[PDB]
Amino acid sequence: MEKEFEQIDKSGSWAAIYQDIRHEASDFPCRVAKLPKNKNRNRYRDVSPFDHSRIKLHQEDNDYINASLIKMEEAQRSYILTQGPLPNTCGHFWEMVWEQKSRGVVMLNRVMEKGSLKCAQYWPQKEEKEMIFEDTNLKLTLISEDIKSYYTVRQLELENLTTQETREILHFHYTTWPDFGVPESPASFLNFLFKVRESGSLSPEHGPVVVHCSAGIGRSGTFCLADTCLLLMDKRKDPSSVDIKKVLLEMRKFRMGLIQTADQLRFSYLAVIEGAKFIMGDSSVQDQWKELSHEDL
Ligand SMILES: O=C1C[C@@H](c2ccc(C[C@H](NS(=O)(=O)c3cccc(F)c3)c3nc(CCCc4ccccc4)c[nH]3)cc2)S(=O)(=O)N1
Repeated sequence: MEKEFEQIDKSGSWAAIYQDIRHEASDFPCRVAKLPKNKNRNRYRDVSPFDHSRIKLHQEDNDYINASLIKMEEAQRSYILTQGPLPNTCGHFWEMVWEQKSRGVVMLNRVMEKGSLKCAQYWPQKEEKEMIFEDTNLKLTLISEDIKSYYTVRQLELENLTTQETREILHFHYTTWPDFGVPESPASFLNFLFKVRESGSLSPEHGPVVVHCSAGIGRSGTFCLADTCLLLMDKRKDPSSVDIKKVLLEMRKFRMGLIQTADQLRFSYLAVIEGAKFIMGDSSVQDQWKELSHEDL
C-alpha cells in the first residue's frame, strides 16, 4: 500500500486519482430528499441521501432525514452517515438513533467553524439542562464527559418518554478536524478511532454507529473509509490486497461525495498504512499514537 502511495507522491498525481474517483462514482436518484416538503430538512441543497440507502424514520407523517446506511458487506460493518442536524431535525436525529438502536455517535466537526454555523447544538452541554424533543417524545441528558485536548467523550442518557426505557449513548466528538481539511496527524486520528472501537460502540450487537460532520461526506467519509480498510486488512489473508480506491467507490454507492479533497484521500492512505502496523502485531504503536496525539494536554 505504501508502494502505490509512494509512487502517487512522486508522480504528484493525487488530484488526478481523486478526480477519477469523482468521475467513476455512482449516481443514484435522490427523489425523496428533493421533494419540496423536505427542503427544510436538508442543510445543503447539493448533499442528499440516495433513495435506496436512505434511513427511514418510523413516523407515519414524514419519514425523511438526511442520512444514509453505508453497508460494507465484506468488512461486515455498517455506518449511518448524516449531516449535522438542523434546529428542526434534532428530534428526527435522536429518533433515528433510537429506532436504529445505535450506541455511539461520532461527531467530526464543531457547531461553529470559522465563524459559520455548521451544525445545531443537538445534545445538552450541561448536566442540569436536559433536552426534550416534543415532536418525537424523547429526553436526552448529559451524564458526564471526558474532555481531551483535541476530542471529547460524552456519556448521554437517551430516554423514550412513552415507554420510559432509557439507553446509554456514547458521544465521540473530534474537535480539531478543519472543514475540507485533515486531522493533525495519522496518530491523533487513529488514536480517536481505536477509542471508538474499544468502547464497544461499533459491535455488530448494536445498531449502526451514527457518524456525521457538517454535510456528512468529507470528514465523515474519511473516518469510515479508514475504519473499513483497517477492518479488511485484519480479515483478508493478505492485507496488501486492500484497494482503498475500490473501497471508496463501494462506499460512494451508498452516499454521495464521501471524501471531499485529494488531500483527505491521501490522508486516508496514511491513516491506513500507519494503522496497519497495529493490525499486524506491533504492540507499541497504540501508546505511540497517544503520545504523538498529546491528548492529555
Ligand atoms: O471536509 C468536509 C467538507 C464538508 C462539506 C462538504 C460539502 C458541503 C456542501 C456545500 N454546499 S453549498 O450549497 O455551500 C455549494 C457550494 C458550491 C457550489 C454549489 F452548487 C453549492 C458545498 N458544495 C460544494 C461543491 C460540491 C461538493 C459535493 C461533491 C459531490 C457530492 C456532493 C457535494 C462545496 N461546498 C458542505 C460542507 S463536510 O462537513 O462534508 N467535511
